[PDB]
Amino acid sequence: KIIFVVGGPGSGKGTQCEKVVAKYGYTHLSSGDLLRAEVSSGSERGKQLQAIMQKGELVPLDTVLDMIKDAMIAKADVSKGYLIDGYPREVKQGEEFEKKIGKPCLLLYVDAKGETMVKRLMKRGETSGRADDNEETIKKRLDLYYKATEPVIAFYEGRGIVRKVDSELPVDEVFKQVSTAIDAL
Ligand SMILES: Nc1ncnc2c1ncn2[C@@H]1O[C@H](COP(=O)(O)OP(=O)(O)OP(=O)(O)OP(=O)(O)OP(=O)(O)OC[C@H]2O[C@@H](n3cnc4c(N)ncnc43)[C@H](O)[C@@H]2O)[C@@H](O)[C@H]1O
Repeated sequence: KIIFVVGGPGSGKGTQCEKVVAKYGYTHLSSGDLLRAEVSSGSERGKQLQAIMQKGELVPLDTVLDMIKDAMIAKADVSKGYLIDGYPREVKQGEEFEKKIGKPCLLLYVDAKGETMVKRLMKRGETSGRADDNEETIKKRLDLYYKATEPVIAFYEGRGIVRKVDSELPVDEVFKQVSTAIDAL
């Protein structure tokens, strides 16, 4: 079972995914976490990825998809399903995933307003300092989300597997909608 979780920067994808892990026991893989682990290793690749992420741009498909596949294989013997958080972010990412790994059975669209996202991320940046959570980068991330990631939602509407959750609600209320969608599989 492969669930794609897609939504804008600060929409709440990670938060929902962690609640899914606690209740359903799925494996949460986050493209952003995997990339940041590479940056942390101090590799030369990590330095290149750090520069791209600091600017709010997309890392190349080849690198991100390798790391997702790497992480899925590492968990394959224990997982009863996967939550793929933050991948895909463009239609070609979904297609290559389906070529190289498998088809998703559900896409959870974590839908938040643009203003709400800016506020959440500005607050998180003030708190925890994540280097891409500054105002300029937030704006680029959000603009790129509108442009590149929204057509992913359409693709999977065509496929018939998108379920939208209202991420303007409180966290637990969103999670009731998430749980409905997952229970109905
Ligand atoms: N597939 C890909 N291809 C190419 N490049 C890629 C890639 N994936 C990653 N990258 C690169 O890596 C970078 C980082 O990607 P990534 O780490 O994916 O960051 P992102 O998508 O910008 O999303 P965040 O994780 O910032 O937000 P989130 O939606 O999970 O929200 P959270 O739950 O944390 O919550 C946000 C805040 O709001 C709070 N909150 C959450 N829900 C609610 C709620 N309902 N009410 C109130 N507060 C809430 C949370 O507590 C938190 O403080 C990308 O910009 C790109 O450069």
